[PDB]
Amino acid sequence: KPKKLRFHPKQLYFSARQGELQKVLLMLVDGIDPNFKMEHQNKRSPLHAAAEAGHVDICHMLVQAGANIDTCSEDQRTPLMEAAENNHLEAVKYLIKAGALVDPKDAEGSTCLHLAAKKGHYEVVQYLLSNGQMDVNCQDDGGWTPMIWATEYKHVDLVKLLLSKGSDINIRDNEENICLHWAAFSGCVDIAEILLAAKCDLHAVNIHGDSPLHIAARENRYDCVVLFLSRDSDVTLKNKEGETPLQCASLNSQVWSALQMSKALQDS
Repeated sequence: KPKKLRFHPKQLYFSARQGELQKVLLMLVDGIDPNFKMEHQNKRSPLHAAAEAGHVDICHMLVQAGANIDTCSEDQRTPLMEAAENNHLEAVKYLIKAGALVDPKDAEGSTCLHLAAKKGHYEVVQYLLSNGQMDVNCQDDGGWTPMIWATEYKHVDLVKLLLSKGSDINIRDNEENICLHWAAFSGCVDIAEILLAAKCDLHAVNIHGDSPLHIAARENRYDCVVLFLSRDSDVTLKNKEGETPLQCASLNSQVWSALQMSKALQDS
């Protein structure tokens, strides 16, 4: 039973993280369980660290040793999600081609597609939609789609990629917002333009009665406000509290100056 060269269980996780291929090889040969879970470190397996860092050589060695490709951390994350969120395409490709499940959702109901969309990783999203049977309109616990996340973080070519692969411009979230309300929130005039060309309703309202113009004025997104005014968005429409988009704007601001002008000019 006594071994001259002894390893600590935690050493396999950190060596997978650092991409020390020869150290992982030696530990796996010494019969260290590749399916170990880090107790005081969000119950993650070394396959999570190897995937998070993008080490395809290490990832493969762990799977060949017998690691579970679909292991979950405390926050119900899979290594496929860790590689997708940290933009490691060849690790994403390795895990999908090994048999990693694309379908799992984390604690927030996010899939690897949501997590790569959120961060603007075009390359990963492109692979997940092409060499994957992944739902373009999957919704998380807020009822948000990968497009909504991509829109909010202003990832224009990513929104365009999802649009071209069947993303529905009319999906409603749990607060009754469509993607256009999030383009108005983020202040993305490029995305807001693309959605309007796709003949999106400029007067769609959420659970608060807010039109994209209410949201753009509140978030002080002048460029969006101007786009919506040029598309003849209603300056009079009152939300649920009874406020017009002008009543949502910041006092003595560029948005305020434009909205107070539009109101006086439409009067007659």
